[PDB]
Amino acid sequence: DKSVEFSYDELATATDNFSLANKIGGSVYYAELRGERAAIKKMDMQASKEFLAELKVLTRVHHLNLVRLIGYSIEGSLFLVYEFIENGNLSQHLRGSGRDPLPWATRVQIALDSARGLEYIHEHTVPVYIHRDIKSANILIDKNYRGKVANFGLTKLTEVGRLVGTFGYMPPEYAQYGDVSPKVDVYAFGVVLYELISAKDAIVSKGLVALFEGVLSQPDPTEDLRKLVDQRLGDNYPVDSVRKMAQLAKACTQDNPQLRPSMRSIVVALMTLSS
Repeated sequence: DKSVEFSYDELATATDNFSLANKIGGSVYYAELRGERAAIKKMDMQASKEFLAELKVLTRVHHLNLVRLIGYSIEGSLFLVYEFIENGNLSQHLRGSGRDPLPWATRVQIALDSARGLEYIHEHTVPVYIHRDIKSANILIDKNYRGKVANFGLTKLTEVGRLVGTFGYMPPEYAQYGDVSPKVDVYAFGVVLYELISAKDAIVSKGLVALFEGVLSQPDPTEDLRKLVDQRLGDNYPVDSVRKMAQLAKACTQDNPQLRPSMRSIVVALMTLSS
């Protein structure tokens, strides 16, 4: 339908024929479309497969913690139009330059926001989704520092040997066997929790998960855990909340996928170690 289908001319006029001035990321262009701030992404492809109808179902997903697919354009090249999230992504806030450090309380709220979004697509959408590419760069931040999960349901574009995923976020059963389940997302979310605690990259030579595993394997991990906490936080964090988050992330990144918690249980826990 044209309430969700955009003509190329409407997008070109709104981007000044895709001027470099309107680029925001990537190949992403900012535009104001039908009274909404939007982010237009050129996909170097096109498909009247069920993906067109799969794009239709994607546009009906509406959640405060998911980046909404506003619409699309099938005039030739595939254009996906998304709501514009104005304050970057979590990876930039944790490690990118120019930005102040996130307070611990704000990091907990972002974790809770992201988990609620994942809980919704795991349990409540029709149909349910597995994201398969959760990572800090896919958590976008608004002006009030609330989090929104981006780029879910976009897997057929990649798969249709190959693998979907990002280095540092894939669980052992997927890397070694190709097994896909919602627990793939749980594992990756655990890595994000470790990034929130440490502000280290998912990579570094060393993976975050093994570094925390060795620390948490100690009788009293508190002294070694403090070394792993983001130095930009200083002493401004509750030690028990960080411990609870670290232990939750450890449970999320266990080898056995059947023993990782569900997103619903993850939400409950994060509300406990809240802020």
